[PDB]
Formats: sequence, structure tokens, C-alpha cells
Amino acid sequence: LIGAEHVNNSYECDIPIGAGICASYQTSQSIIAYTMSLGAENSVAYSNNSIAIPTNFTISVTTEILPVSMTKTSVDCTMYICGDSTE
Amino acid sequence: LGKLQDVVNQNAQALNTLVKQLSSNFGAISSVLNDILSRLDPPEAEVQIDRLITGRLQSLQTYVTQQLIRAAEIRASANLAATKMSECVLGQSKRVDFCGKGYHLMSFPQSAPHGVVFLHVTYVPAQEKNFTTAPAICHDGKAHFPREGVFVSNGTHWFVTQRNFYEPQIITTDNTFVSGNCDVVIGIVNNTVYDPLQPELD
Amino acid sequence: AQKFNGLTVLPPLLTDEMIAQYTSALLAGTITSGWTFGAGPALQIPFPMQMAYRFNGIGVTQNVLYENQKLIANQFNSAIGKIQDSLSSA
Amino acid sequence: CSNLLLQYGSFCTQLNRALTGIAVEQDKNTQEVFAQVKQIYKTPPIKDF
Ligand SMILES: *[C@@H]1O[C@H](CO)[C@@H](O[C@@H]2O[C@H](CO)[C@@H](O)[C@H](O)[C@H]2NC(C)=O)[C@H](O)[C@H]1NC(C)=O
Ligand SMILES: *[C@@H]1O[C@H](CO)[C@@H](O[C@@H]2O[C@H](CO)[C@@H](O)[C@H](O)[C@H]2NC(C)=O)[C@H](O)[C@H]1NC(C)=O
Ligand SMILES: *[C@@H]1O[C@H](CO)[C@@H](O[C@@H]2O[C@H](CO)[C@@H](O)[C@H](O)[C@H]2NC(C)=O)[C@H](O)[C@H]1NC(C)=O
Ligand SMILES: *[C@@H]1O[C@H](CO)[C@@H](O)[C@H](O)[C@H]1NC(C)=O
Ligand SMILES: *[C@@H]1O[C@H](CO)[C@@H](O)[C@H](O)[C@H]1NC(C)=O
Ligand SMILES: *[C@@H]1O[C@H](CO)[C@@H](O)[C@H](O)[C@H]1NC(C)=O
Repeated sequence: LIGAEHVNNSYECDIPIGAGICASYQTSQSIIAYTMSLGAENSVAYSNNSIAIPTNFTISVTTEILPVSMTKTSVDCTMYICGDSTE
Repeated sequence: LGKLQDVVNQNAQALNTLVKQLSSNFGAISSVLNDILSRLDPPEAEVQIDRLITGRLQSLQTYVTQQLIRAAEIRASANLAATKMSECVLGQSKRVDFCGKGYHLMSFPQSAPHGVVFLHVTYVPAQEKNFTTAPAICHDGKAHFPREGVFVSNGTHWFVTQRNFYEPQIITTDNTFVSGNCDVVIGIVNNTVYDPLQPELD
Repeated sequence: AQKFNGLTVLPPLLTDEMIAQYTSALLAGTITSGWTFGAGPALQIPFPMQMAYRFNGIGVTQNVLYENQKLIANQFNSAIGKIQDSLSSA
Repeated sequence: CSNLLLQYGSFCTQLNRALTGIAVEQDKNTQEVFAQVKQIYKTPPIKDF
């Protein structure tokens, strides 16, 4: 890769490249390449007598996109392959 | 929208590629079949005509195979969308992470051009509090287990709350059942049961 | 190899290492929180609590796990050893 | 050989686009299976389960 400097820190990437490294445009500002961050590195406190009971909720709405149909086309050889010739 | 744009753009570019295929010679000496008819005799120009036939047939076969594969994936997507309809919309689906991220309630289908969307309504917790729990309560040598909740403590006393909400209640007989003696659970705590029949018989 | 005739192999976007990291994080989530992390924020929970909840999900009352928890743990460990030994034997 | 390939450049474009679609969908298949959560949960140091 040429034209993009390499930085050792890791963020969430948007343009995939391959082999676990991406590229992005951040801070002037120039194109940089870095190893993609799999998520927020956090630890869950685990104990044999510790539980977490929620006390509030938020009604959230999730968007999904699904196609079910496409444009129906008909193709005939006689007026595609041939023009106005009998031969 | 990405899933509704690719199914149109790929089809449009396939039609455009089919149109562009007629502008190539496929190794012949002209593209339009009328030209060789006009400038060469049909007994001699038969081989160029047949070469054009083979090229057009190959292009049509490739397009037909591509359209068959696109129809196969559209059929799979339509089956998935029909199942998502019949489960998430026409009822409540117990499948986790199938009708959206969270606990699904209902979905609202909307019409889309050559597609469909579902307006899922999920149930995610927002605020949580840490608590000290125990599987059983040793009252009088009998181990009490919750029927639908879980024993929780705020530091001094103990309550029972449901899984997805914090609704503290007094430890009573109506929501607990006994089973066996006290010395079977590795971790147990000592407490008392309300027994709401005792004060009323007086 | 098979790249001498220009049949170039594109490397995957995700290597084996972060796939292993994904699996380890998912394992930690399913042993420390059960299913709360898969449908919202992760909630800390003891493992026997989750085991009794899975038992309640199949119509079995939760009072039977704590009476023979050592037996179920030994059965789980023996099953893990059995699947490891069977996979070592394609 | 390249001079006669302009008559089938459309076929070549179709093949290249098909392989590019195969590669991008193979890339996206792994994201739909392993990337279910966006937070990496660390294993606790206590192994007493
Ligand atoms: C649960 O969360 C909701 C959402 O934030 C809280 O509702 C807000 O409450 C504050 C203070 O009461 C108001 O100023 C906001 O206008 C409310 N927002 C909405 C959208 O209603 C609610 O109070 C929280 N419940 C608890 C018990 O903490
Ligand atoms: C833990 O819960 C108990 C039970 O609700 C709390 O005790 C009550 O606290 C209220 C708040 O002032 C008092 O009005 C009651 O008289 C208390 N009842 C008893 C029996 O003590 C207790 O305060 C809670 N502790 C914490 C740290 O939240
Ligand atoms: C919970 O209650 C049980 C029984 O009420 C306690 O067990 C008693 O413990 C004392 C001393 O620890 C012994 O002298 C008794 O013989 C025990 N009785 C029985 C029936 O085992 C137990 O110690 C209590 N646990 C806590 C933490 O207070
Ligand atoms: C990033 O930080 C590490 C920490 O030791 C260092 O070794 C490495 O050289 C740094 N990379 C750059 C590009 O500065
Ligand atoms: C509860 O306390 C523990 C340690 O005492 C902590 O690790 C955990 O994050 C706390 N939970 C919340 C919701 O703050
Ligand atoms: C929880 O684990 C700690 C550390 O092993 C232990 O000291 C404690 O007694 C355990 N508590 C219960 C209720 O098993």
C-alpha cells in the first residue's frame, strides 16, 4: 500500500483491505491504515453471588432490509439474435 | 438502502451488457449482420453469420445462467422474508435475535418497491444494578426456591424479582416452593418466609 | 502452488486470530451473562443461575440442579473429555 | 491474443464482476456469523464456575 501512512493505534475501520488491516481518512487529515478494532475491550465482573437485575427499559426499533422481487424481463432470440433478415 | 439497490443496479447493468454484446464482432468482420449481407454474398458470408450466432447464443446462455442464479437468491430471500412475516408480524416469535436485536414484541410490515421492510419493536434493558443473589433460602431446614423470579439482596434484606425487571417483593410462600432438606446446595443463605396465612388465622 | 498461472488467492478480510478472538468473546459472554449480552447490555450472573434457567426453559424445575450439581458438573466434564477424544481420532 | 480479446471484453467484464461479487460475499459471510456482538468480553481470571 502506497499513499497511506501506518499508525499503531486501532479504531473501527470502514474501508476493508484484507489480512485484518483497513484504511480510513482521519487526522491536517490524511489517509491512514490500521488494524481493525473488534469492539470495545471491556470486562464483565463475574462472581458466584453477584447478579444484575435491570430497573429500566428502552423501547427500541430496529431496521431490516429484505428484497422479495425483481423486474420481470422476457428475451426472444428471433428479434435479439436476428434483425430483419430471413437467413 | 443497499439490499434494494443492488437487485436493480445489477439487473440494469446486465441488460446494458446484453445491449453491448451486439456491438462486438466475436472475431467476425462486422458487428451488424446486415452489413455482411449487403457487401458479401450469403454463400460466402455463411461462416461469419454462424460465428455471430454462436457468440450471441453464448452471451444469452451466460445471461440466462446469471438470471437463474439471481432468481435463486431472490427466492431464498423471499422465503426468508415470508418466514419473518409469518413469525415476527403474525404473532410473537420466541426465537432470540431473529426479529431484531433484543426481545421482540411485534413488527410492522411496510410496502417497498421490489422488496419489503419490517418495523421490529424490541425490548432492551437500559439501566442495571448490581445485587447479591442466592439459589435458595434456608428457613426451617427446608430450602425455598423461586417459582419464576430470583432471590436478590440490597445489602440488608432479601427480595425476589423477575428476570427482566426490578420489582422487589417480600419473600413469601406464594412465589416459592420447598424441595428436600437444607444441606443439598453448596451456597445457601439463612432468612425467613412471610407465610401470609399465619397472621390471618388469629 | 496454484498461483503460477495467475489464479491468485485473495487473503480473507478476517484472519484466524480475530475469528478466535470473536469466539472467545462470545464464549465469555455466554458463560458470564447467558443471553442478556445477546439481547442488550451484559448482565452479570452466576453460572448455576444460568444452568437452572436453561433447565427451566425445557420444562424442568430448577430445584433438581442444586441437589445434584456435582453430578451434572462431572457429566459435563466427562462429555467435554469425550468430544475432545473423539475429535482427536475426519 | 489481446487484440482479439476486445470482442469478448464484455464476457471478461462479466466474469471479473462475478468473481468480485464472490469475493465480497465470502468476506461478508464471516461478518454475519462471528460478528454478532460489538463488544469484546474478557474472560474473568476466576475459573471457579
Ligand atoms: C427510564 O428511562 C426513561 C428514558 O430516559 C426515563 O424517562 C425520562 O425521565 C426523565 C426524568 O424523569 C425525563 O426528564 C425525561 O423526559 C424522560 N424521557 C422520556 C422519553 O420519557 C425514565 O425516567 C427512566 N425510569 C427510571 C425509573 O429511571
Ligand atoms: C434495603 O431494603 C430495605 C427494605 O426496603 C430498606 O429498609 C427500609 O428502608 C426504608 C427507607 O428509609 C425505611 O423507610 C424502612 O423503614 C426500612 N425498612 C426496614 C425493615 O428496615 C433498606 O433501607 C434498604 N437498604 C439500602 C442500602 O438500600
Ligand atoms: C444458618 O442456619 C443454620 C441452622 O440454623 C446454621 O447451622 C448451625 O450452625 C451452628 C454454628 O455455626 C451449629 O452450632 C448448629 O448445630 C448448626 N445447625 C444446623 C442445623 O446445622 C448455620 O450456621 C447458619 N449460617 C449462618 C451463616 O449463620
Ligand atoms: C506504536 O507503539 C508501539 C509501542 O511500543 C511502538 O513499538 C511502535 O513503534 C509504535 N508505532 C508507530 C508507528 O509509532
Ligand atoms: C457492581 O459492583 C461491582 C463490584 O463491586 C462492579 O464490578 C460492577 O460494575 C457494579 N455494577 C454496576 C451496574 O455498576
Ligand atoms: C465464591 O467463591 C469464592 C472464591 O472461590 C469463595 O471464597 C466463596 O465461598 C464462594 N461463595 C459461594 C457462595 O460459593
